[PDB]
Amino acid sequence: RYSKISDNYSSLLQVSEALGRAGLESSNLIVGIDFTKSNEWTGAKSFNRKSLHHLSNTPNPYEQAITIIGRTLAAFDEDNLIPCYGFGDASTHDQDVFSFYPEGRFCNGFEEVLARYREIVPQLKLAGPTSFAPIIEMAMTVVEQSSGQYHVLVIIADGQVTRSVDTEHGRLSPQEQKTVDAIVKASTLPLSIVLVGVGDGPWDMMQEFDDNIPARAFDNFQFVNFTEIMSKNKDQSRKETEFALSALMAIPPQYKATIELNLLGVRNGNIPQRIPLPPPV
Ligand SMILES: [Mg+2]
Ligand code: NA
Repeated sequence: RYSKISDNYSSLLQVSEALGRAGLESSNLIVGIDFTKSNEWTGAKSFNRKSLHHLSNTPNPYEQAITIIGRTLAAFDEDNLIPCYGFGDASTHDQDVFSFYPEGRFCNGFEEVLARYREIVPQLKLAGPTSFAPIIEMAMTVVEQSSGQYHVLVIIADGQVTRSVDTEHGRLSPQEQKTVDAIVKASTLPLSIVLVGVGDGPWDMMQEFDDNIPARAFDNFQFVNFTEIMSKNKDQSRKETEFALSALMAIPPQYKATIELNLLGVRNGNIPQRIPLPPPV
């Protein structure tokens, strides 16, 4: 499906213009980066046995994903300010996020996101386990504080939410329970959630994850497998557009939904204010 579309897009500019014609207007970007220790070994097949956070003169999957999503959504960003958070390191585990800059200062453009990412990475202690509840809750807080302006949260992660040891008897882990609850609660806000999977995974349980999310007023969640798309044997510029479209083509209908539901521009009033920890640097 997305492959059939992207075959006719030669640049990210074309993808951006398409999102514009599909109804996307002023749109804000929030980025959450997975800093769990698993990043050390999930690059086995996908990244030459290097850490997914390994820095060099070639961008790692995080930098690549940021660049592609950043370039595509930049035209819709009126203030060009991108709240950025890390999670899954030793300072946050599955309980918190930390802001890329002290006092929660937003990054100025995706270029600064990239630069500041490279500054922070070598000073982190990677940990775990994996939950997306703190980063989704942080996004909720930002949306509410902005008085209900539309946001797209892009989570870039190298694993699914941590499962229960007793998952085979139908039990959810706290990480799963709180993450699913956050996804549902987020649908009461003008917020779209995109989970970008990098590394080896496994990612084969995501469609079933998606299928089991409880009923929401609109479908506010998308998973996209960066690795699978960028591993294809086809043109590089064409892999980029396919990724951008796969990650973002559902955003304009979601945006339209936040308008039809009258979520846009209003404060919900039931959003706990999550505080981001300082960057542990
Ligand atoms: Mg991980
Ligand atoms: Na913005």
